[PDB]
Amino acid sequence: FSVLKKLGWFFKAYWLRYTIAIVLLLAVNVIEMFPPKLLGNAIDDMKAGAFTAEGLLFYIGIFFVLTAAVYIMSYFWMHQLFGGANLMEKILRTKLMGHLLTMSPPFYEKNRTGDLMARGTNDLQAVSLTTGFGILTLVDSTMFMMTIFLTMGFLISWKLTFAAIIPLPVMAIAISLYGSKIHERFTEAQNAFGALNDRVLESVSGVRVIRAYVQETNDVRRFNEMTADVYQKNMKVAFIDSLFEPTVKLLVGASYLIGLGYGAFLVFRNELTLGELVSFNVYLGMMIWPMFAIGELINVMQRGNASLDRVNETLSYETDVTDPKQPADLKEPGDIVFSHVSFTYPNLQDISFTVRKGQTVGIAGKTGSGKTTIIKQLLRQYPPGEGSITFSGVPIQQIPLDRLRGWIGYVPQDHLLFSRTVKENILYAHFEKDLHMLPETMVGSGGQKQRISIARALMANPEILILDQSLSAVDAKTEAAIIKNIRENRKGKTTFILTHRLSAVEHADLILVMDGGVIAERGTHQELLANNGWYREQYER
Amino acid sequence: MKIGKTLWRYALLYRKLLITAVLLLTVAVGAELTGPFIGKKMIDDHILGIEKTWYEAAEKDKNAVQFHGVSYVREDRLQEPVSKAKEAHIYQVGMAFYFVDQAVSFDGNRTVSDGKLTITNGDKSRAYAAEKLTKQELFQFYQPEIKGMVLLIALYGGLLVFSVFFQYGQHYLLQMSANRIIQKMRQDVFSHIQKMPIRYFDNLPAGKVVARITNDTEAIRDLYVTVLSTFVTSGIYMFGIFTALFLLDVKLAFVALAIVPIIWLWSVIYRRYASYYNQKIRSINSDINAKMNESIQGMTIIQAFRHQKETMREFEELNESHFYFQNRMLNLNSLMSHNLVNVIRNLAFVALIWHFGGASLNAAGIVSIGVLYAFVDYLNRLFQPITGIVNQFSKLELARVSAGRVFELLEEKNTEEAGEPAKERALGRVEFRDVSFAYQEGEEVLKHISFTAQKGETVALVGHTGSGKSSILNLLFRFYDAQKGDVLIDGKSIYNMSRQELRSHMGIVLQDPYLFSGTIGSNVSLDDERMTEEEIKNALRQVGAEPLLKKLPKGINEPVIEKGLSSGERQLISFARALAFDPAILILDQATAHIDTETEAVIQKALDVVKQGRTTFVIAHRLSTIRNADQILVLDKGEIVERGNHEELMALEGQYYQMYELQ
Ligand SMILES: CCCCCCCC/C=C/CCCCCCCC(=O)O[C@@H](COC(=O)CCCCCCCCCCCCCCC)COP(=O)([O-])OCC[N+](C)(C)C
Ligand SMILES: CCCCCCCC/C=C\CCCCCCCC(=O)O[C@@H](COC(=O)CCCCCCCCCCCCCCC)COP(=O)([O-])OCC[N+](C)(C)C
Ligand SMILES: Nc1ncnc2c1ncn2[C@@H]1O[C@H](COP(=O)(O)OP(=O)(O)OP(=O)(O)O)[C@@H](O)[C@H]1O
Ligand SMILES: Nc1ncnc2c1ncn2[C@@H]1O[C@H](COP(=O)(O)OP(=O)(O)OP(=O)(O)O)[C@@H](O)[C@H]1O
Repeated sequence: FSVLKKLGWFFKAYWLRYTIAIVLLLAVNVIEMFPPKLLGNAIDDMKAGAFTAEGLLFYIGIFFVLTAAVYIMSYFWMHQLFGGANLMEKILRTKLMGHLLTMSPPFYEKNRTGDLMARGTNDLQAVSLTTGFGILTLVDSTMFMMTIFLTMGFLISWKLTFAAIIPLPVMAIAISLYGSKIHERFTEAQNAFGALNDRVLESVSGVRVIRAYVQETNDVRRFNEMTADVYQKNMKVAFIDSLFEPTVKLLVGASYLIGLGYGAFLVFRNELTLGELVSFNVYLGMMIWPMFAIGELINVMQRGNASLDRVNETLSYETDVTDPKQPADLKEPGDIVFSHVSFTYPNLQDISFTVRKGQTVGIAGKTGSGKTTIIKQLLRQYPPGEGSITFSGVPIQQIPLDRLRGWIGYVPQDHLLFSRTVKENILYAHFEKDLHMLPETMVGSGGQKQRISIARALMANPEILILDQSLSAVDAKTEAAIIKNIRENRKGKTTFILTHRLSAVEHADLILVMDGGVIAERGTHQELLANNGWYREQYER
Repeated sequence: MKIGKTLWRYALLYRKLLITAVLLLTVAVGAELTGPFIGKKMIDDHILGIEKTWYEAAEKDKNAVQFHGVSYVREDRLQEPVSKAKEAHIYQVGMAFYFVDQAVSFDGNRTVSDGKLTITNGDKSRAYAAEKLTKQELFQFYQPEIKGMVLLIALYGGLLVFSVFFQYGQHYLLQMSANRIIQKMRQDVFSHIQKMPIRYFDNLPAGKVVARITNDTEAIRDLYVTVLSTFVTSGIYMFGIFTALFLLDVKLAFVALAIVPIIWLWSVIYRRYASYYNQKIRSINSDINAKMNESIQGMTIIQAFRHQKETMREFEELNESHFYFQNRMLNLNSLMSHNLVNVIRNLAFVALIWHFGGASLNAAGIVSIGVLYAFVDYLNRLFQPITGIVNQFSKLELARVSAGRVFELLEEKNTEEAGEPAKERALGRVEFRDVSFAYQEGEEVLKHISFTAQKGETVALVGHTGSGKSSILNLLFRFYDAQKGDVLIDGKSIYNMSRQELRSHMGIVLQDPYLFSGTIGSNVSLDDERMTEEEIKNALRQVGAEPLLKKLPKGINEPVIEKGLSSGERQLISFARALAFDPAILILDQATAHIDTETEAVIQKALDVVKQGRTTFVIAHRLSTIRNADQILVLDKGEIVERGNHEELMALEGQYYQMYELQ
């Protein structure tokens, strides 16, 4: 529970490899205390009279088998405990972007894409590192410390141990204090380097102006100043950084010297042997890692608590409507009737219009007036407003999402292509000629890509085809030919043409001119001629 | 060209710091390594000195130990040598220590039955009496050494503190060295970037160049830190430790020296496999990021199509391979790293035990546990940095390629050599003569563009896209060379002067007002450092309303803390800069495809202020706000289709009529 379960669900279903790993790790922890004591015993047996070839052969055999045992147990348990990290990384990626897809864009695409892309790498790495490395540090800093402490407090002495151990708490606290400031002074270097990067980018984008007014030497003078500041920050950080190795060297040599001097003193009182001295020194040698492991543990367990709160907020707290409501549904979308719709973005005010099966309709208007809000709501990507959008008679919400999106064939004004080849963008229109032109090559000409979007939307063979300013890039003749061809092919199918040009969105079936926050009128092309002075055929030869 | 050669040539600079660091590190390593040698002496000569023969002597007082009877003195501590005198020993059996008051002819297996110590070793040299050393007696035989125990200890202590300083300094010094080299590097790079043809930045994005300036030089910084703080330090620590081992013992030193080939083969194969296993995760994570980014801004389209659930397919096709190679890297780590370190460490314990037992107690003697302890400490020190060594050796290649990139940038010879400004106002008499400019090869873009703009300003260049309107600006500032024809200013060939001189006559107000981050006053001045009060005057003359809102634009006012405000105010600042710099010739590469409402009105109010009293080139496409131009020129096909006044083209119809007919 709390910080335990927050990651524990991962190996709650994987307890086998996250418990065998712990067991093998503790077995290695205990077994690793043998080689030093065996070496000390070999020394003491050499010193005494009793020593034969059998003891030597026995000692080399036991050392070999202990080596092989530790080598296999590590190669297996650490393999499991880091394959677990790999699997947790793979799980967190999958779950994060699965939430991404199974969502809508009303308030999420509002949220900065920078945060969303930074999560999926930074925080995934942070949490996976928690699970693996933080657990390893916990094991080697809560037990390995206590195990070695007691191995030297029961098998060597309870006097030499405390003496040779007193400096290590000081070492750990000094390491923590140094880390408390190196990070504080690392922000300075990183952000000054960022400022130099910003200035270099600003000087490299505006090269034409810089060289136009012959200021490049000033620029070089400005670039050198910032480089000097970056160097100065790096020095203010290296000053502290160079205090790490000296302090560990000092407080490990002090440990070794206390051990050796006090051990010789005790031996002079016949409380140890020499083999015990060698074994205790080997123990001191093997006790270095936990002192850094404790710091790594605390760092990771302090970082993860927030680096996982982030993922939790961008994975679970998100509660929006991306799914439909009641089984209620209309198998056929032929007719579309609006009723007092007041859709708003996360716009419309008392809008009402009608469409019918096999009706090529067009909509136009001015700028700043709801024109995308009409079809955008029909795509179910933003919260619904007042009124009703019924395909036959019932509210919009009951319409299923899968069937709805399958019916719509949409071409967006802000066109976007994903697949790297046009063939896959169409497997996802007058382009038979574009094939015999400059470009199935690759994606990522605006008009050509709009044509690709048109072909892709048409390939659905849909029943409600929405075109949103999809003909503003091509010529008037080209768009006229496109609309004529689609109307002839899709004679018995509905269309919702939308474009700034008031030529292909009036005479098809009807024009719903939108002005301000309400409708100007619901007439047709012929009625549009006799109406308020507006963008009529005067502005188009 | 070799990367290493230039890296060494760059390191030779700031060589004083490098030599100081190397020598400080060498002395610190020696001082530290001398510690385990002190421990060996302090064990063998003091703790294990009791084994040496003892002689009956109350003469050398203050160091002659007292048994229950007469007092004794060590062999080598015999200040008044008496030669044989009375031979005595203190032997060790199990835990007990036994005093033998008689000469012994052999050493070997020691057995005690009833106070009669027996040493035979298969020879039965003799049977000797013995007396248990009790507890106080054993301590009395240990007191003479206590002083030495303390003394050497202090020595150890001393050196430690000493080494600490000699360990700090060097590292710090190394840091400076590397950093300073990078600084040098960066400077040179940037200098060479200011000698680069505009083609360089035309055929390359800004991100690439900035990365080649800063991020690559940071990679080179890390390369220098890797080479110095890891390879040099590790090599020095290996040389010192091996020397100490060779001083201690030879054959065991030959065994220890037999590990360098082991590290060589370990590193070779680890790199050979880690190259695979790390390239094939860096590339795959790049693919992962590309897929995730290409499928997030299309949340409105991916949702409304048949791919909200098909992305998973090809992704996981990539992701399973990513995780598979992650696990392969984990396997390679498992068969190496700390694991092989511990395997070798246990093999070293085995080597120590085998050698000592088989060569010392097979002959029943010549055992030095001080040498054992020193070897143990030395090999513990040795086996620390192997993992870092192999890791850095594997990592070196990316730094190698980044350094190669920066060297290629620093090395190419196609650069522009100039820097000389002018000393007069040209009066804007720019002339052209059958310029035939070709961009890549053979595909000419300008066809004998010949004309002569007089001091009368506003020679507007309004024409067709893909014609050469921007080529005119590029050749005017010599951003490119025409490769034919000629261009002149007051009869002076453009291709026989200096670029800085040429651009010192002409300014520009580009369609995209560059608002360099900082203060507005410096922005308009472009940090000139040669105008003090004219900037505010030439700004207020046209944008006098803007300061009325908040503070003073020259007075470090900061509406430009986001790389700016209103686009009109953005183009107005550009105009103010162009006026303050006050060139003779003036080019307006104005491209307003989407005019921002009526804000352009004041913009026109600004243009008339600046265009006057100059030789202005207005590369516009409105053909309505420039109806007072002294010479309209229309450009299509790369050749001057038509030229004339604002009215002389209306009479002749032509391309100008065609465009102005789309009024
Ligand atoms: C000494 C004190 C006195 C009390 C002693 C009481 C016993 C103390 C024992 C303590 C040991 C630790 C127990 C851990 C919790 C058990 C459940 C568990 O581990 O789940 C595991 C499987 O489920 C099992 O392992 C059940 C095993 C026992 C019941 C099955 C019959 C075997 C009887 C054996 C004979 C002995 C018992 C005979 C009983 C008549 C894994 O499931 P999960 O992955 O976690 O899925 C749920 C969570 N999730 C959905 C998020 C994934
Ligand atoms: C208190 C303790 C004080 C200690 C002394 C403090 C001294 C003052 C501190 C800073 C050093 C200042 C050096 C100034 C150099 C001036 C230029 C010159 O002519 O000299 C030449 C030096 O080498 C020779 O003079 C030998 C003759 C040239 C043969 C080619 C070099 C052979 C390298 C073998 C020489 C031994 C190699 C040693 C390797 C570790 C320059 O040769 P280089 O090729 O251009 O660069 C070599 C750089 N290196 C020497 C670092 C490799
Ligand atoms: N993504 C959006 N989020 C919030 N409000 C929006 C969004 N897109 C448009 N609006 C607002 O919708 C109101 C109605 O006009 P809208 O901008 O939707 O259509 P339009 O610009 O006339 O049409 P088109 O997008 O086809 O050019 C405008 O005031 C605009 O502020
Ligand atoms: N970086 C370049 N490398 C090669 N050719 C180029 C480059 N930039 C432009 N050109 C070529 O220069 C010729 C004219 O381009 P220019 O930019 O001068 O046109 P423009 O008349 O200003 O057009 P626009 O209406 O887009 O402003 C065309 O052949 C174009 O392909």
